[PDB]
Amino acid sequence: TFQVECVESRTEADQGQYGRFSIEPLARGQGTTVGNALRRVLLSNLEGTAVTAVRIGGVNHEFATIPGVREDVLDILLNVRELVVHAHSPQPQIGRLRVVGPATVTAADVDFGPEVEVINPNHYIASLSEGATLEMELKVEWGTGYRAIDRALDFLQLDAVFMPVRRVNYSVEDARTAIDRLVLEVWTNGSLSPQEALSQAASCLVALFEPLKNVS
Amino acid sequence: TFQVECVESRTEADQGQYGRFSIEPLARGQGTTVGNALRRVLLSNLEGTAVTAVRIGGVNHEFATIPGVREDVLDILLNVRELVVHAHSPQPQIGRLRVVGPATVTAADVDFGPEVEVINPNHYIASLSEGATLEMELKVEWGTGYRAIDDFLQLDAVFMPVRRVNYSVEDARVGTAIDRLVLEVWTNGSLSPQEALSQAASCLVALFEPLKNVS
Amino acid sequence: RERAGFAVRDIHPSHYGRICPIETPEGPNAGLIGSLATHARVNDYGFIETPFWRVEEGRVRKDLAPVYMTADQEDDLRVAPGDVATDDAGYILGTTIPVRYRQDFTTTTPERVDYVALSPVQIISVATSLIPFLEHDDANRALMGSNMQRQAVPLLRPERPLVGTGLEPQAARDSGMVITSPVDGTISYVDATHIEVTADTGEKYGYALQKYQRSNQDTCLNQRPIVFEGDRVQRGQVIADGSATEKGELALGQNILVAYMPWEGYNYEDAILISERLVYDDVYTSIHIEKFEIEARQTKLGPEEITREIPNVGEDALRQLDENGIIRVGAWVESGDILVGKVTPKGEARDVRDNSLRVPNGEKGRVVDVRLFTREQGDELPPGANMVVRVYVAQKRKIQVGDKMAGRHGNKGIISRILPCEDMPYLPDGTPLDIVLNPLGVPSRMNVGQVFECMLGWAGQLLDARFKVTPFDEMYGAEASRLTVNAKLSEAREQTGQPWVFSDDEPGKIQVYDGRTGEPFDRPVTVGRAYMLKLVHDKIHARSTGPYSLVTQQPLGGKAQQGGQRFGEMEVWALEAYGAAYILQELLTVKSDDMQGRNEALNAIVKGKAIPRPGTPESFKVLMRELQSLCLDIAVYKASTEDYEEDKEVDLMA
Amino acid sequence: AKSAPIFRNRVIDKKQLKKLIGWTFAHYGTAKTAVVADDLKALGFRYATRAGVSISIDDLKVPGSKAELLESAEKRIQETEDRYTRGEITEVERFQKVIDTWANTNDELTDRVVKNFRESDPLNSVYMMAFSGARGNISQVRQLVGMRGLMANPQGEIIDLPIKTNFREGLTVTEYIISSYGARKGLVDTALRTADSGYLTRRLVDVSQDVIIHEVDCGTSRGLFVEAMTDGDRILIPISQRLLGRVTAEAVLDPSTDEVLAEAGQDINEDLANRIEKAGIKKVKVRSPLTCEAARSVCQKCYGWSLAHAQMVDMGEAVGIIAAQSIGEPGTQLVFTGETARLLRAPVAGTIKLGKKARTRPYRTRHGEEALLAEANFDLVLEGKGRKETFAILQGSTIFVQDGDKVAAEAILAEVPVSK
Amino acid sequence: SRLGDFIEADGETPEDE
Amino acid sequence: DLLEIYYDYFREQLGEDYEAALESLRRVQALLVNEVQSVYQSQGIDISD
Amino acid sequence: REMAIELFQPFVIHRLIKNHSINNIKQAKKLIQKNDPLIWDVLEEVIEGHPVMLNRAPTLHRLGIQAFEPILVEGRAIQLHPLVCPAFNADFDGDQMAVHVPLSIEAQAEARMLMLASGNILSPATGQPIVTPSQDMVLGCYYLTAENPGAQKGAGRYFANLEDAIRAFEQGSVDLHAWVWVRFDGEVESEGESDEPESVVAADDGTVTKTYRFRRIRETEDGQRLSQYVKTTPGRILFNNTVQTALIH
Amino acid sequence: DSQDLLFKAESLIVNSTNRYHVTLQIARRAKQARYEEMEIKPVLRAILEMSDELN
Amino acid sequence: ENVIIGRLIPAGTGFK
Ligand SMILES: [Mg+2]
Ligand SMILES: [Zn+2]
Repeated sequence: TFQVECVESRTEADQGQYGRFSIEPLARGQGTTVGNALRRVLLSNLEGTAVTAVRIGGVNHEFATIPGVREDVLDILLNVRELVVHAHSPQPQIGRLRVVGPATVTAADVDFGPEVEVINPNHYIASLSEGATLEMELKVEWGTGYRAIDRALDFLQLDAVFMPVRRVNYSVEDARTAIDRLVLEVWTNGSLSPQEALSQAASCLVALFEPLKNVS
Repeated sequence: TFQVECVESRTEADQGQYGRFSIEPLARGQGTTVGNALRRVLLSNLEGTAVTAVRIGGVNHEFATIPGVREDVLDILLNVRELVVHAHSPQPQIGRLRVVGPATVTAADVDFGPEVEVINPNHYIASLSEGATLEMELKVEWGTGYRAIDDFLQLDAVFMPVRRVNYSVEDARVGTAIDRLVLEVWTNGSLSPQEALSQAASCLVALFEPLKNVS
Repeated sequence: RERAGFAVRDIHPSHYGRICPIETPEGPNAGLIGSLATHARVNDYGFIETPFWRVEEGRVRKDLAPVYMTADQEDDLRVAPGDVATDDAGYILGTTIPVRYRQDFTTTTPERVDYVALSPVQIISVATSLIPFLEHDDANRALMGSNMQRQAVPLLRPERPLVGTGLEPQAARDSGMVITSPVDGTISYVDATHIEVTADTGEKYGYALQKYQRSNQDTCLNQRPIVFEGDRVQRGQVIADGSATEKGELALGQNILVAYMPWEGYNYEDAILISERLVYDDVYTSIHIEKFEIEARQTKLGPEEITREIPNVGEDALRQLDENGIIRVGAWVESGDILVGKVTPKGEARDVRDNSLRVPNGEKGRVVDVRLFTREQGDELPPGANMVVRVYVAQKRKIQVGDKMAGRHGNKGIISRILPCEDMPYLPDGTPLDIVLNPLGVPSRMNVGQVFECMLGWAGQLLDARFKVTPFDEMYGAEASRLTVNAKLSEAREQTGQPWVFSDDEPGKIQVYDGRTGEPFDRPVTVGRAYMLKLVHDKIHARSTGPYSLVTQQPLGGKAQQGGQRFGEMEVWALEAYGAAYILQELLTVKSDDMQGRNEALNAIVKGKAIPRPGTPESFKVLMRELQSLCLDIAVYKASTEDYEEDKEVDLMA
Repeated sequence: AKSAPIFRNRVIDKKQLKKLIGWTFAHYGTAKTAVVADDLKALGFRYATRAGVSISIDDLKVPGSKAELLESAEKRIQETEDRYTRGEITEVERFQKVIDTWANTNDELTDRVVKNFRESDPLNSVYMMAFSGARGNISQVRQLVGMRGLMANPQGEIIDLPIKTNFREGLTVTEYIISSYGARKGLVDTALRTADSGYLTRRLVDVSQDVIIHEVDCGTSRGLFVEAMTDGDRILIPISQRLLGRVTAEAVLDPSTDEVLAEAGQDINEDLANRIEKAGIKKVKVRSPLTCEAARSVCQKCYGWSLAHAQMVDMGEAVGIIAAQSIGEPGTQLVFTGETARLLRAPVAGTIKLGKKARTRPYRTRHGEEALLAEANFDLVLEGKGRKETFAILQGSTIFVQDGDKVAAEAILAEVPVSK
Repeated sequence: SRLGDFIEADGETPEDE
Repeated sequence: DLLEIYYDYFREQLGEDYEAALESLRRVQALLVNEVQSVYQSQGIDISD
Repeated sequence: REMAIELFQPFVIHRLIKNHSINNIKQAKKLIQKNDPLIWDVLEEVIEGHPVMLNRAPTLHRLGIQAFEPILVEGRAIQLHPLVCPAFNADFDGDQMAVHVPLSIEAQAEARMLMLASGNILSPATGQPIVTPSQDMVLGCYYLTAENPGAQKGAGRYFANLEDAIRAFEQGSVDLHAWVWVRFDGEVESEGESDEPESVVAADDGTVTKTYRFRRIRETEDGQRLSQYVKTTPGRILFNNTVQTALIH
Repeated sequence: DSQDLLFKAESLIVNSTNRYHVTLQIARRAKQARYEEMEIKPVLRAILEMSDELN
Repeated sequence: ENVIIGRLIPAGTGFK
């Protein structure tokens, strides 16, 4: 009955995406139910892609340093862990990076396959001085939410964060019988568009409430 | 991928049904999502029938008395606002009561049409003494949710088939963080708690379906 | 401690500006250990002095140099506090001025004031000078906050406060962990372990940075560079920073979104409810390095050898040893994992015995350093030892249930729940909160300053600004803190464009929704940005059966040796008042020192039978032996049953 | 069971909850009391979260008359000090006057704070959480939105400079030092008090460790007389609270007729204690461990109830340990003439008709003023405009107004004391 | 705190019997 | 000395030692109990007697 | 779990030996050391019904040691019920507690029958209740049962019974602090009432409807009560209904 | 359930007139129970049995 | 003294 339309869509400097949707007409308080279910699913039950592991040539633990590299291993790990990627194949992938000499190593220097794509090729990773080589191999996997390390040789595990959606807001307005108009704003990290996170959240909710439709 | 199982079902004397359902395994946070959405839809967005207006022969206001009738107009109105009916047609119906003499006026004395079923056939309405005649006309409509008001006396009808909804979220951890939903539903008897649950799930699926294929 | 009494542990009117009246310990050391004030100094005789500006005809002479003065000197003068307000140039404003004359507080005309204190923070110490809005706090909570600021833990990525006090850049330059350029030139080499700066016209200066070292308290003493290669640098500019500093100044905690409201019982009685963002965003995570030691000694049977030929062990537990019996740098060690493998020559080949060093229960992390010291290498080994191996193990700890969190205003708490960010209350823009604190703890503890900082911190986040408020800031107006906070919040509201940021009906409160249901709470609540710290200390302990004491045969005490909990005499009284007799008797004998009943009880529990009756505990026999050794003929007797028999002395020691 | 609950149609503070828990225990048992307490805990936790109770800076409401009150007090102080400077009063009378002035200003400000809270915003979070008895007092709201008041030196002397700011307005450097004095004093008090409390509890335990219940009855007719604990006109502990769990050593009788209320050897419950209080017996003779003649202990009849169970003590109960613990547990829980006197101000304008009836001897009060000291209890007679005066003086009172004077609205008339 | 309270005793641990 | 005063008075007013001792002890006991209870209740603490 | 697996180790060993295929004590100990999944199931089925005594470091009175039933929780901190904090004088700002476990059958019986926390209701020193709700519970109850003239949406409506009023509030038809009328037959205690009926009206029959400040009682002429309507707040209705449900069940 | 055991416990504490004596009886009963059962937990079964015997 | 020696205390469940 209702018509869901996209009102505004932007793209921030870090290639994150914003989307505002108007949904109307709902029925006097169904706006709150729909909006809160969408917000909970968008913030909690969406699968994403994140860098789960990394091996930096020349080191074997997180509390080391590389000669000529401005950042310490733990800072490089904390920068790689926040690198946003979107995979197309449902398998882990390995991306390779090798930078030499005076350079500012960024996310553009990571070369995955043809399946994985870097959303922001301006993410800072490290600063290399003259004569210094940074060689890394990253492993990306699919998942949902925050995954803690469970403690395949010499790869430094990361506490992965598969959270493709970073902020959801909604407000129910009176669209006068009294009717409700839900306004839903989604901020994602750029892995997937706001419209595709709304679609995935709705699909999850429909699959969630389907078994209760006629079994009981 | 989960399994809903009705752990318990009851039919209280007042013909009000009760049910408890276990839904598991649910991911962390989905128990609260499902429970709250189901509770809101069950308690606010299910259709039902209730006495919307009533006309009594011999009175004209809520604070009035009827000779020979133990109760006054207000007590009868409160005893009729909780009368549970279930209509089979989308058309408003009119029932007629005309008990007389010494008698205990219950729900069975109301001469509703074939399309209206009184869930509790012995629901106290009034108590008539010797030489008393209670002439009553009740109107039944189709609505959703408790609806307060601003010839026929207007009433604050209770269209809710579902009386009470509670939910709790447990932890069904075997060995991640899995959740389990325990949902308790009390219904006035017009619907079984499994029919109320089915209708609530149908409403939720119909709400979330159009948000999937386009945006 | 037993001789110090009430008089000594108090504040004396001569401590003004020389000893802080706030910073002390709590407990047996209260009033017996103090802290020097901010401006106080000790002269060559040994007396504490404090500085003052001279006042001539009501004019404060800041052109002349501070006159320092001892406690006896400033008894005949009328000295004004450092919070008195003066107008242009130096004249003191007002008609009555508080002064101190002969260790008393009076008020005088501002033409009869002799000296004025240099600063409003001249009376407190450095830790107490770092509390913003201090004059809105009680003194007990100010003490708590100042003491707890020195138990904060350096975090993985430190961050400056938004409502700092102005002494943060000075409290970090004296610890000698921040590196500043003494030279007005350019930076030519930056590295994780080295910085080099070339003078504009001059020599090169080179600095080496400490990396993941260890302090006395197992925290980390890291040092990181701030500048980049080929950067213009001025003299006195921060070049590197310590483990608790951001850019020059102290940084002990983090700025997080806070709301003051009760949760569903999780805020009860100082408990703290936080969000899961503080775990996966690596807020309030720290590095702790521990040191383990193993000693190769020389027994009468023979020496001890460090090797991988450990008895009763399989090759699945010797993976990470370096073919010399010592673990390798960079290895992940879990509980019970062998660190150094050692064998002792026992006397009874199949003769070596295993006493290799292993990680204690509940400890894990990476091995970062394995230092070896032997007499051959020219090291001062202990008298009877032949090899000292030291292993350093580092780990990253995240905030978790049971940790202590604190603020600068004395508000401490223990985390009791960590909610997923879709269960925490959220703002009218969709942002979930980071921490929910109970407001029931604010008015009964009179630490109102925490409600000011939050609000100013909120403005600081919204205006991309950082505020330096100095304590006792009300010498400029009637209510300076409230007016500044309200003006800053209004300015943030106008600059941001969002009207929900600040409301005129409820200034510090905005609407907050429920993440579980999506319904707003009945009334708006106070939200802001709060600067919270994570405190040190490893306290969880449990025991079933372990080592026992030598004389009494009672369980040892201490976490590091599988120790038991003491059942003092107050607990015995509590059990006596309950009427309990079997719990008490089981505690006193079978579970402590009934040398034969312990094994019987354990065997009965393991086999599933009933626990047999106890006997006489060993401490009683020890006491009887000691009393006999004191020339006392004390003994235990069994009374005679019949008439013509003597009572028989019972032999306990059998 | 069988006792239907009453519909409490009123606000529910801590006292009401405690009363409900006590009633539930008395009528239903200890596991329904546990269930009720858990249900109330759940309900309170839920609706303290739905309420959104919070704390702000504007939630700390200071009355708008604080400035004028402080101005009036400071004007009085200036008059007092000008009198002192001119030699009209001595130094300890200036000190007494300024101390009494600031103590009366503090009491008035506290009253105004409470009235402002109860009148403008009765659902204020601070007022709601202090008045309901959840987390707060009145000496703490006073220091948050009122006035800190007069403090003391590290030696005990009252500093004549008061603290005229709250924690909302912010103290000065001088007021911070004066507050830190008492803060330290309290800290050191707690540190040094813990050892004394423990020592007292240990001594109590050893003095009375052998007091165990061994007998059922020693068969006596002795006991003491229990009466309410009163401070003269006022009572401090009612007789019903002092008569709970005791055993009567003689049959009590209502003082209006021959109706018996208890026989000899009968334990007293809450209902019987309330009935005795209601009927005004004022004295009840009960058995006691003080007067029981048993074998090196007390008996079950002389002891009475065990207060943790609301029943007669069991056999072999260590009541000495319980007594020692009960005395020792609150061990760690252990300004001048204000409202302990009463100023009498006449809100009328009329001539003075004192004459020479009462014994008025000239007197110099604790301040610098001169008045008339009276010891003969006499009813004041004054032409109070429309009608005369019915004011009653007390022995030792001090009257300021003499004959041939003109009293104005709310002018100071007398001072009555309430009971080197 | 004294040294004598940190030294274990010679014997067979109840567990090892 | 209050005990001694009471004992001396009662050993004459009554004349028997046993009852004089009982009465003196009773009065001193009442004084001690009342004083302790008053001290405790001054701070607002309640204990049974 | 970390504390429980060490405190109840002999019992876990016994149940592994008896109810499973574990042969000797050494095998059970190595299974516990390796943190087998079966270990936690055995521990969970061992500690149920096994009282455990909790004590706070300053034990000033006998309520400083109380028996509880363990529930395995994940973490390093002991979860304490908020209603026993005043008995222990414990707050959650760094306080620690000691846990002891009785061994013999007599000890467990004594802990359950004498020292159990659900049986320590009255203070042994004064007889007054000691498990009363405090702090946030008191604030929540006070807010629920208070009167708010500002928000009275749906005031004056009549309800059949307490459940009807609660359902109306749950939907949102009536505000929390609205002054409504509910048909409640029973003993009613209303502060600020008057024993004198405000208005007495005799209808065209032997029935008088006395209207008090918070009540409306219809009484037969020289007869008994026929109905009672209480004027109250849905929050007070919720509070009293919770108390009645707890007592009846 | 736990609540059921708590109600049965309270039921046995009353009508016994001596909490200590009835705790001793429960201990003895549970001991005999486990002894003649090794051939639910003893104390629990003991309390259930004693409650069901109080009619 | 039953506490020091290690016997059942003569109070409570150890009364007789
Ligand atoms: Mg504490
Ligand atoms: Zn006796």
